[PDB]
Parts: sequence; C-alpha cells; structure tokens
Amino acid sequence: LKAQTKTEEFDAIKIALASPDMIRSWSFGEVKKPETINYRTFKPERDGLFCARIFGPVKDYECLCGKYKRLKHRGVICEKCGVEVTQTKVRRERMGHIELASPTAHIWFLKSLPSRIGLLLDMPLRDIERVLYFESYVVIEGGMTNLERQQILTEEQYLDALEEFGDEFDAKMGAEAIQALLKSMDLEQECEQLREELNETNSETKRKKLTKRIKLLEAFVQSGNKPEWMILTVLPVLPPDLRPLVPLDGGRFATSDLNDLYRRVINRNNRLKRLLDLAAPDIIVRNEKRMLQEAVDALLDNGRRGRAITGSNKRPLKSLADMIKGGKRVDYSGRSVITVGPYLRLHQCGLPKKMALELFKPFIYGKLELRGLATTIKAAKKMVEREEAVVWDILDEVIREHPVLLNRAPTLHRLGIQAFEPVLIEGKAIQLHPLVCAAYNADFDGDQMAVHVPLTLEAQLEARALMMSTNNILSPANGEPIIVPSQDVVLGLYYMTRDCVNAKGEGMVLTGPKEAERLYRSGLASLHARVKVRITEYEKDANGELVAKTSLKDTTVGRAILWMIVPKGLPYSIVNQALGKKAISKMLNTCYRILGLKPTVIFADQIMYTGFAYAARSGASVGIDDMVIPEKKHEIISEAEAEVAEIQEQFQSGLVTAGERYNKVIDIWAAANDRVSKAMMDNLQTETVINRDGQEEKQVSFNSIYMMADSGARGSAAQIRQLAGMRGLMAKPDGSIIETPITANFREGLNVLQYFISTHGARKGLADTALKTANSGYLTRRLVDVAQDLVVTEDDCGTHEGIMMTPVIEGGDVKEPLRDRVLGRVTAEDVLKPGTADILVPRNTLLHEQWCDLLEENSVDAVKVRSVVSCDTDFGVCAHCYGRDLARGHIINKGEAIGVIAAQSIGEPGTQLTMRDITGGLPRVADLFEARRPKEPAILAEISGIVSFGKETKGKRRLVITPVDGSDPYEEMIPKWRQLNVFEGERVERGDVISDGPEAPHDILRLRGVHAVTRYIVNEVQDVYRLQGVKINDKHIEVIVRQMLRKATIVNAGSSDFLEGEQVEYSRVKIANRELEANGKVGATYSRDLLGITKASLATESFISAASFQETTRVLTEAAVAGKRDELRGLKENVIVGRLIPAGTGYAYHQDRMRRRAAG
Amino acid sequence: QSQLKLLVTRGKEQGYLTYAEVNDHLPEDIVDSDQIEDIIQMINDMGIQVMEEAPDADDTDPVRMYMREMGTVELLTREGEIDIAKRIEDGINQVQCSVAEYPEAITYLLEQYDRVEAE
Amino acid sequence: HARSTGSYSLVTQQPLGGKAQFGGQRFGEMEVWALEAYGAAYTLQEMLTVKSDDVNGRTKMYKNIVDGNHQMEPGMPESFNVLLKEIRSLGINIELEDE
Amino acid sequence: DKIRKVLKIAKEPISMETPIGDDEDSHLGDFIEDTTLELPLDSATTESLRAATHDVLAGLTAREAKVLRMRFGIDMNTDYTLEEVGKQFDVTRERIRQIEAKALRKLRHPSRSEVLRS
Amino acid sequence: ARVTVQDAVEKIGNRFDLVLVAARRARQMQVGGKDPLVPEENDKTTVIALREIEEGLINNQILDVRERQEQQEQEAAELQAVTAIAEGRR
Amino acid sequence: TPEEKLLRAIFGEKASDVKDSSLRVPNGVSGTVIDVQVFTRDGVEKDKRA
Ligand SMILES: [Mg+2]
Ligand SMILES: [Zn+2]
Ligand SMILES: [Zn+2]
Repeated sequence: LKAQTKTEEFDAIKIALASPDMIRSWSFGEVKKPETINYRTFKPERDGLFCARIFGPVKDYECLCGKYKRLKHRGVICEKCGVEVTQTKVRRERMGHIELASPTAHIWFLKSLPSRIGLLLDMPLRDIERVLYFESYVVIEGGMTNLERQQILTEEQYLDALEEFGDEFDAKMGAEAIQALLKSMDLEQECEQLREELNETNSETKRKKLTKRIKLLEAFVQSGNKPEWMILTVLPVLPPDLRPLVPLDGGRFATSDLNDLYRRVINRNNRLKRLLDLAAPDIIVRNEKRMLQEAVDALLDNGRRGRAITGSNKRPLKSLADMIKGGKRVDYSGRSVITVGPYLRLHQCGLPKKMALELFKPFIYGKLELRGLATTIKAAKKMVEREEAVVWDILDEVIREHPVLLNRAPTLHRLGIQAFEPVLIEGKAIQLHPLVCAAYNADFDGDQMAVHVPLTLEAQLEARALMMSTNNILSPANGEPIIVPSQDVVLGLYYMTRDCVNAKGEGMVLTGPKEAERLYRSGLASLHARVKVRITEYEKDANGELVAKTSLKDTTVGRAILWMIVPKGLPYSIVNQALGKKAISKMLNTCYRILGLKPTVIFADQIMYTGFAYAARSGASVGIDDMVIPEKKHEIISEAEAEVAEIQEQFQSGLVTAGERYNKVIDIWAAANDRVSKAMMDNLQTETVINRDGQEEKQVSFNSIYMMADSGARGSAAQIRQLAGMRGLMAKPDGSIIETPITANFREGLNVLQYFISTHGARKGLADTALKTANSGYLTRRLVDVAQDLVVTEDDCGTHEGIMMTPVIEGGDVKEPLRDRVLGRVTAEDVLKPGTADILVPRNTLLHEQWCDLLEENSVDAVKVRSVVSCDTDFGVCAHCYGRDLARGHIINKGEAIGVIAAQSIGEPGTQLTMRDITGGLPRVADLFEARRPKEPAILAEISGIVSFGKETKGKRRLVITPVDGSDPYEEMIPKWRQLNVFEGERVERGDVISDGPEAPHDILRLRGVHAVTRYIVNEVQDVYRLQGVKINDKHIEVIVRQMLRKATIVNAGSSDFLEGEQVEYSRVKIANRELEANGKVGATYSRDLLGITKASLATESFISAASFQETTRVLTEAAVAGKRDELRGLKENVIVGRLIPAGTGYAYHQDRMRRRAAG
Repeated sequence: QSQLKLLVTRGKEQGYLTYAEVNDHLPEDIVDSDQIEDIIQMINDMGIQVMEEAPDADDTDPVRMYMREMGTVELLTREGEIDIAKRIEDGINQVQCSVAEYPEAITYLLEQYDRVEAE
Repeated sequence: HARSTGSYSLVTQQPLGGKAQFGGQRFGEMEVWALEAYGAAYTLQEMLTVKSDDVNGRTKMYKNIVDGNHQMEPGMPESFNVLLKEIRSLGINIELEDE
Repeated sequence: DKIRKVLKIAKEPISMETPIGDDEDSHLGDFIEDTTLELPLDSATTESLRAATHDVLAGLTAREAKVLRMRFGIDMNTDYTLEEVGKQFDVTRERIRQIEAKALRKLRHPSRSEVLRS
Repeated sequence: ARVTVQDAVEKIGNRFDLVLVAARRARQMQVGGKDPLVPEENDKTTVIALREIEEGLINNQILDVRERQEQQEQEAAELQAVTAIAEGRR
Repeated sequence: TPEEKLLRAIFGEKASDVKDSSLRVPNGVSGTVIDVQVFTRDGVEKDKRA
C-alpha cells in the first residue's frame, strides 16, 4: 500500500511523445505577449515571456506589486496579481505553454534522416511531405472512388475530382491535413494486413522493406504513443531562468536567443489568430501559417534550412536543440606548478601553506569552533582571514590523515590521479615524490598539477584504499612496477656497484654494517676491489618462515653498504652483485612478489634515498671531454666517400644501374655510419688501464656519459652516437633520404648546410608528435566509449574452454621467443604433464608457479587458459576468466571496472607510436580494432571440398572456384586480378588459403573460429607494439575484443525474428530458457559477428548513454518515437544523472537496488 | 539512375568521407543550407543498409514560395477596381436593407437610444 | 590557485570567479575515466553533484562539514535538470518514474 | 540627462551566446555570475546566528525573553509593538520598554553575538 | 594503517567492500557513539576504523549484529511508550 | 532577518541605506602605490584629491 505522490527515488526514466494535454499538464499559464521586461520599471510584463503570475516571482518571497512581503503569505497568492509567493528558484522550474491556431509540424519528427512522420505514413519526405503542407499540392485522406488514399493532387486536379464526385472524399491540405492523415491511420489493422501481404509468395526481392516497416510499425503501436502527437498544436515554454535577460555592467542587458525565437513565434502566431477572425484571404492566411511553421521550427531546432538570423549578430540563433547537441568545474580544488621533493615518502606530497589554508576552509572553521578559540563560525572566518599563528596548528590537525589527490593535465590512464597525505610546505609551489613522477609522465619543465580535497568520509577512504600511491605499486597495463626509480637514483645505485680493480681496494673483510664505518672513514675507496665480507642471508621454503644463511661472498664496498637497504627476505647479495640498469626494477618487482606491499614500499623509499645520496656523493658531470670522438672517424669517412666515389664514377661510365645507385650508395653511408658508431662505442665502452698490483688490465670506461647510458638515466646509443660519432642519414621533405649524411657531430662544429638539413627532421618530429599525441587520445575515446560498461560480476562462473596460450614465436625464420604471457592466469583444466598429474583445474598460475613451468622443461609450451574472450558469463566477466593483473597482486576484486582500465592501458602508450605489406603504428592498431577489410582481401574455402573451375569467365567473370564434396556446392568469385594457390582437383579443408594475401578478420571469425580471430587480433596488435617496444598485457586486448564480438546473427527459426541481428546476451539467456521451457524448436541457432569499435559502441541499451557521444538529435528522436526507458545500469548514463556508479565502491548499491526492483 | 549510380559507385567509401565531391554532381539550384544534413546522415553510422535507405527516400523557401502564389496576377484597371468596389457597395447595401427589414433591430436601436438619453 | 566556495554562473550553477576568488578547477572526461577505473564511486559522486553544481547539495554538505559530520546528502544536478526542461521544452516528453 | 537615459534603452541588446575570448569555447552568458544565491558561508553563519540567539534568550526570564522576542519579532513571524505587548502583559508601554532595555543591558558581556556582528 | 590498508583487505576481501564497511564504522565514530577499540594515538576516524579491521575486530557481520542488538536495546527497553501509544487509536 | 534586526539593536543600528564596493588589493599580492589617477566624467563634481 505505497503509491507515494512525491519526489522520491527513481529507478528509471522514460522518453516518449507528448500529447497537447500532456503539455497542458506542465502549463502554469499561457504566454500571450511578445513583451519581456518593462522599458522603464524593468519589471516583468503581464503575460509575456517573463510573467510573474505564470512562472515565478523576481525576488524570493515578495510578490510583483507589493501587497505581501515577508514569509507571512508563502502559500497564498496575491489579490491584485495572482503571483504565488514562494521562491525565486520557482522561476527556474516553472514551465508554461503557447497554444497555436493551426497545427504545426515538429521539425525533428519531420526532417531527421528518416522521415518519422513520413515512414510511419509511407510518404516521401522533402518531396511530397513538403509540397503538401507548405500549401502547394492538396493531398487525399481516404477515398472510396477513383482516388486512392494518399495520392497528391494539384488545385486543378482537386476541383476536377471534386466536380466528378465531391462531398464524400473531402481531404484538406497543410498541417491539419497531415494531422487527419496520421489520426485516420489505423496502426492495428495495418499491422495485420501488412503482415498478410508482405509474406505471400515473395523471395528476397521484397523482404527488406517488409521486415523493416513492420518492425517499425509494431514498435510504434506498442510504444503507446498516438501518431496525433507527431505534429503539435500546443508548444511548451522554457523556464525564464534558463533563458534570462540579466542586466550586465551599467545597463546593456544580456538575453538568450530563445527569447528572440519565442517572441517571433508568438508574434506570428498572434497575427495568424487575428487573421482567422478578420478578412481571410487564402494567400495571406496560408502564408502566415507557413511563417508560423518557420518560427516554430526555428525555435525547436535551427539546423537545417537557411538558419533564421536577426538579433543583429551575423551568427545564427542558438535554438533549443543546439543547446543540447554536441568542463564540469568543481569546488574545493586548485592547481600550481610542481617541484621535486626528495625528502618525502611515497605516500606524501608537498602542499603549500596558503593553498591548503584556503582549501580546507570549512574544515578549519569546524575544528576551530569545535575546540574553542572561535566563538562562532564567522569568528573562525575572521580568525583565518587574519592568519593568527594558532590557526596554522589547527590546520596541522585537519590535514593530518586527510588524503589529497593530485592530477596532471594529460590523463591517459588510472595513475593520472593519485592520492597523497598533505604535508604543509612553506612555499607557493606543489612538491611531488620523484618516484611517482613517471606515472604522471610529468617533468619539471614548468608543468603544473591540480589538487582535489575528498570531502565525503567514504571519499577519503576511497582515496586511501584505491587512489593512494602506496596502493599503486604495479602498473595496470603490465604487471611490472611503475614507481620504479628513474634517472638520478638509478645512476646512483649504478655507481654503488661498478666493480673497479684495486685503487684503495684489497680484500679487507668485515661484516656488512661495519663497512659503512670503513667507507666514511676513508682509507678504502668504494668501487673496489672486489672485496670479501660476511653476508647474513635469509630464505624461506615450503613452510615459509625464515632461514638464516651466513657466508663469505666477494662483493664490493657499495654492494656491502647497499645490502642494508634490502628487506628481510630476498635471495640477497646476488641482486646487488649485478649493478644498476633494469635489474634495479627487477629487484623491486621480486621484492614485491615474495614479500608484500609495505616491505616493497619502504624498500622503494630506501633505495630512492640511497640512490640520490650516493649519486650526490659521486658528483658525475658532463664536461666537453666526456664525449670522446673516435680517431678512425676521418678514416672511415674518407673510405666511405672513396667507395661512393667509385660508384659515381661507375655510373658515369654506365655499367651499374644508375636508376638505383642511390639506394646502394645509401647502403655505403649507412655501413659507414655503423662503422663510426661501432668504433665510437667499442672505444668509449672499455678503455682505461688502471694498474692492478703489477699493472696492466682493462675494465670499462668511467666516462660519465657511458655511466649514464649503461644505467637508464636518459642516455641511449643513437643519442650518444650523434654526440660523438655522427648524425647518419637525414630525411628530406620529399620523404627521400639525402646522399650526404651529417659527417660532423655535436661535439664538433656543424655547417650551416647540414643544419638547414637537420631542421627538417626536427620540424617533422615535433609536428608528427603533435599529431599522434592527439590521435592517441582520439583512439582512446573510441576504446572507452565501447568498453566502459562491462564489469567483473557473478563471482566465478563455470566453463573450461579458452584460447590455448603459446609463446609468440617469430622464430620460424628469425628466432624471437616470449613466454611470460601466461601468469596470474586461471587455468582451463589440468593442462597435462609429460607423464601425469601436475597442474590443477582452476589454479591461477602464480608468479612462483609460472617459474615451475620451467621445471617441466622446454617441452611444455602450450597451456589452455580461461580468457575474457570466452567465459559463459551473461552481462559481465568471470573473475577467474579475467586474471589478476593490477597494482594489486591478487585477482581482480568482484565489481571492479575492467573496461576503462583496459582502454586506458591500450591508449596510454599511443603517445609513442609512429604512424607509418606492413602499415605499422597507431593507424595499424586502429584498423585492427575497427576490423576493416584490407585493400586486397584474401579468400578462404568455406566448406572442405574438391577445388575445380566453375566455367572459365562465364558471367560476367572472372574466374570461379567450386570446392564441392559430400553434399552441396559453392561458387566463389575470383576477379582475374591476383593469381591463385591451388590447382584444379586438389582438396581443401574448412578455411584454407586460396589467395595467399592479407586476411580479413570477418572471414576468420565467420569461418576459422572465434579463438582464431581473437588470437589474430591480439597477436597482430601486439606485433606493432613489439617494434615500438611498449609492453602491454594481452588481457586488455581480449577485453575490448570481448564486447567487440558482442552481437551476432540468428539463422533458423525461433521466438526471435530471424533476420534481426541481436547480441548473444539476450540470445544466450533466451536459448538457455527455451530448451527447458516449452521446446527447443521455438528457438534458432545464432552466429557470431565481427564488428568494429565504432559500430559496436554505436549500439547500446540506454538512450542517454547514446545521447552522450553519438548524434543526440537522432538518438533522442528515435528513442522518443518508441516508448523507450533507461533502467539504468550503464556507467556513462548513470554519470550524467549524477548518482552512484554501478562499479567499484558502488556495485553493491546497484545490486541491492536491482534485486529491489523485482517486486514491481 | 544518375544520382543513385554516381553516389553509390563513387562512395566506396570515399575514404575520408569526401563531402566536397558529389554535392556538385546534383541538380537543381545549388548553395542551399537544406540538402546538407541529408548527406552527412547517410554516409556513415548505419553503413551498408543506410545506403539503401537513401535512394528509396530520394526516389524549400518561404518568400520564394510566396511570390509563387502571388504570381497569379489578376491585376486590375480603373474599370476593374470601380467594378469590384461597386459589388462591395451592392453587397453592403443589401445587408443593410436586410437589417432594415428586421423590426427588432429598429426597436432595439430605439431602446438603446432611450438608454443613451437616460445616461 | 585554490577555491573552497565562491560564486556561480546564472545559467549553470557551476563555480566561477575572478571578482574575489578563483573559478574552480575542471574535472572532465579524462579524469572521470580514472575515477571509474579506480572505482571511486563516492569520489565521482560528490565530484559530479554536491562538489560542483548541486544547488541544495553544496549548502547541505557545507553545513555538514562545519558541523564535522561529512556524509553527503546528494541530489540531481542542475546540469541535468536543465536538460530535462530543455528536452521537455520540445514536443518530446521525458519522465523519471519511480519503480 | 534625458538623452543619457535614452541611450540606455537602445540595442536589443547583446545576446549571451556571443563568443568573447574565443576559448573552447567561450560564451558571454558563461561569465555572468549568479547573485540571487547566498554564500554557503553566509548561510552557515545565518544558521549559527539562529542557534546563537536561540541560546542567548535562554539566559533570560520569560517576562524578558518573550518581551525582546515579541518586540523585535523573532520566531513568531508577525512582530508586535509596545501596545500589543503592553496589553497582553497588563502594564503598558513604558514598563515593557524598560524591560526591553534591561535585556539589552544584559547583552554587554557575552562575545557570541559580538563577533557575529562585524 | 596510514600506508595500506593492505592488511585490512586480507581480513575482508574486495577493497571496495573494505571501503564501505570502514566508512560505515568511521561514520559511527565521527558522529554518534564514538568509543574506538584500538587506542586513538591522534589518528583520524578515517584510519581508526582501518586499524580495527586490521586488528581483527569490527567487520561487516559484526557491525550488523551489533546493530541488531542496538535495535533490540532501543526498542525493547522503551516499549512502554510505544504500547501506551498503541492504545491511542484503539 | 529578525535575528539580525535584534543583533544590530543590541550593538547599535546605523543601518545605512548604502552598501560597499571599494577597490581592494587582491588577497595575496602586496606592494607600493607609485601613481594614482582619476578620469572624471564631463559634468561631475571633481574630487578634492582629483
Ligand atoms: Mg614538460
Ligand atoms: Zn501582489
Ligand atoms: Zn567466466
């Protein structure tokens, strides 16, 4: 016995046509005058666009005239002027209407791609439907003689037919004529007779229009909307506050264009009303009616036909539709220039004093009034406005464990916004931890970040348990660590290794920590010698715990002292015995996988501190003598120019092909470039001589530059090769290469010519960067738009099938193995063992248990693994079938947000993708995801049969192959162009290659298989990331491909109507509920269909979600026609409405409310 | 034929949606702001089938359409005008005479006059 | 720049200033991607309603802050209520029914 | 000055949808601030003001709290005068004004309303 | 637990549910009957609840059950007024 | 508001029918005035300082 009539919680929103009476329901009065505000009193006119009696009062609680002022009469209307004295926000929510004389056609339901009023009526849009309502050619409204039912007549034909019969087939013209047409139309009887006629002896020569319209008519009739509402007779009015005319600075009002529109339509409508009472000349009245049509259409949606101008502005007027067709500012926020903060931890950030003071204003107020100090709220305001010492301490209390989340401009992935504990800093710049300085892709060139203050309690906990930096150790894209130490610190730890012979060395042994005392007290060096010490190692096995292991290993001073930082566990020493390069991150990774979060975090802070400190102690610099040039430079250059000289002489005397000597001489200079490069590196690498004991030995150069290169720290081979070696082949604006490479280098002088040559490379480099940077996000938007609705649900379903994972082997003819693509993956079922037993069924491949997949030798290189591609889930993703790859080490928590994180991880490295039988680059990625047919698609054998020619060029034609065997034939079409690969008589299998060219994903999915096409997409999209050298897990690719294969096509006979291509969601859930419902014969078999990202994203349940990205004027219209309703499970549509997101911290709420909406 | 064959055969699929192409390969008076939206609506989005929904739908201005019906001149001369005006006065006269026939119109005018003199 | 609470535009009740304070920072699509990725439902909730353009919400939650209660008590943003009125201003009708 | 006021009526005038800074993308009507609304700070101070007064009239007597409350008209809508209060309390005019002043005398030490003043 | 917060997820899986329950308890502390179990040590209610969850006390079923007892305490102990009202409209 | 009417009644009314809109140096910045200037309307009482 509920049935509440108030503004409570809603479970869904409904969209449909509006009856004239439906408009009257919103009407709080009727606009009747084009008047807005008074010319002198500046007061709302009587019945104008800004009435007070109709809409709302100007001032809050005082009426128009002034008979009533204060809260005494908040429910009673005024005597002199019926002005309901409530609020002024009432003026913002009140509707109102205008009631037109002659009917008017709604511009949307009239001319919006398909003519809704036309297709519903079966009548040409801009041809007939225009000429019959623009007062030109009269139309018929049903005749029982000579004339049909919807034919078009001229005035002459009208009077002729009227004379022949008349007074029994009367049919007007114009708007009301189309009204009587739609009104007379019987949706029910037509829905029957159309079904009858459009099924009688007709092949595929008609079925198109038949199925189309019948589905459309059935939809409209079942929608509930009456076709009468299509053209309106009562036009509603927008609230005044949503289109106000507010006085700016010193007069000069500011109004909305809608006021001009409504004023025009009101004027034209009034004249029409007046003409329908005075003398009524047909030309005059009909013209004014067409003008009313103009005004109404211009108000609803300009678009579209010339665009009504006026308003002095040469620009058009922003109609209603243009205000809803196509960035959320927020309080408690700020931004500033960022700065490095070495003394910070990983969970801390430097927040400026004055900045944090203004940010936590309301918190300071509350805490002040709570303790004492400030007698009242305004006292607190005055107390903080006059920064009075004690207030700062109170601030030190409010920001204590109150997380503040930071954000950078280009937010590519989840790690764009990370939370920190605010640390007050005497300054006006925002300091950041140098470890998470890579996740933001932030530099200190002058980049500036923004800060947000989690106000809500659960918002603070969300920031601490999710967005906190300490929880984001690993990258969501690849399992590898993301807060890994960078340039400065890594060069430091690289210097803390680097075993140098002798030089204050000798093997004076001690025990770990004591070595520190040895280092500070000089005497001994630091990079010697090697030297031996006692290392107390710790290891665990089987029953965990800890097992000591004291020994005597030969490390160095640096390794000895550095060992102190290493946590309890770990293999110890051997992780330090190496150096500082990539194992610097490997060490962090292993530490995380064998210890945990906290030990890894503190280890990260320690290694950062260590790196910085010892790097500072080192004092590595970059003098001009650090980049030593090879002596053989001029030699190699002369030799190369000698060879090219001979080639040019040969070209002079004919001999060699002069047409392509350009290429081979380029090979000469290219070889020479590699010669200079190899010479420079082999020199600058080792060098040195030292003098160990009895002198004479060789190590590796301590040449600063090399130290930077052999330890990450921004220093690559190519860059160094340009510094001391030579800048190789340079590009030319033509796209060609110049046959005179930059012989000189930056260490040397650079001639004006070759610099004017290199300027092209720099120009196109920056330009191309500017393109791919925006193009990357341009792809990301499509990825998110298509994927941001699926979330891991229903815990862990059954099913065992899944793509057989195998090491990506180009080693067929080039040798290149990668076998780490299986880890944190849930096993399909006991994937065998050269003997028996071993692997369990649903056992997720651990990080230590994937290392067990090496104890089964190189024999086992194939494992079946559950993936998101398969998974017999319905509207989500099985937790098992997904994996675990997060910043978290465990499996994904039930109700995460796989879609967005997948899209982000894919489109994040897009910044470093070079756009162009190998396209390659971001464009290649786009084409693979869009699933576009190649420029020269190959062909496959649909059914295994016997290959034979089917009439040599007898069409038409063009060759024909016919693989026939067992039963029934097939006739494929070969267009002569491009050869073949299978002679006549030979047999083929189900999906064999008979064109040896580019494969089409549609054909692969349609014939080869889903596992094959998904394997193709992932292994082809990865191959373009291999070249760019960007690590990205296959899980996410499989994730987007999952809903990339969302819909299918049914071919048989079931409750679903055959030709309709529907998603396997409704398909599977309905076929599961039909085998055991009444009969399996009341349902058909479906067929998976490959559709691109855009084509897939285009289709979606919610009309609001669609109204977001795709064309709003279309989606909103068509969704209006059929009584559709969003209810209401998507992310995006649940975001713009401003409620809890059906994922993460939500989900539980949605599940409860979802089950709650089962009672009715 | 012309429009259909040209549009379909050319746009396959014109790659970058080359708009500035077929809009010149169309008849009638050009440079309109009306026919524009009817081409940007078909090309993409509902591909393949939309290109079959275009022709079947393909199988303008207030003032220009106003001068059209005004085109029916039926102009007059001094003779014509005086003629029409004469018919006006004739009709009016017959109406007023028909009012004179009505006695209650006279007596009502009499009653309302006494109301006028009674102030 | 930093802003606790300031002025708002007449059209859309969104933060803006330059007359005494500074117009608040802009969130956006790039950021709501991240918040959805994390699962910060309440963080996005507030960042989309009370923290921005929820007329009564901002005031109610501000009072709850000075009283040291936090919580939220959100509501339908005017940046969607306006959308209702604008769509309803056309011949099309949208209603938010209960259950 | 008549001409001066005349020129303040000219022009439509300007529409909000006018581009200004040419940002992404600017609109004149987007810079127009709302003034009919009150600052959340101001609303909070007003509420705390109600509580403050509601707690200050507690340290008074009935024949003094009611007097000040009814005279200056608070928590009762319609405010009354010396006569309408002097009739409901027998003693008329000067007597009730005496008490009305005595309450104001009482408010010369507390700081709550003092700081709420500004 | 001012740096994970990871130890709490072990006691109750799904970091999201962790946030919900922890916010629930933190709400109980910030407004209403405070009474923490783990010593404060100058920590916000945000973290105090997390410290408890890590400690092993105060979970989801725990709060729900204690809420049941809370209702059985407010209702059953003050039923005299409710019954006296029950005889109001017969 | 009644409470505010009482409040000023307790500390002195002086409820002037005027507001306030004086040009103030924005919070944060601080410096020295080097030059003042006043452009008066053509037909307005010139100021003492002007
Ligand atoms: Mg930069
Ligand atoms: Zn009134
Ligand atoms: Zn599954």
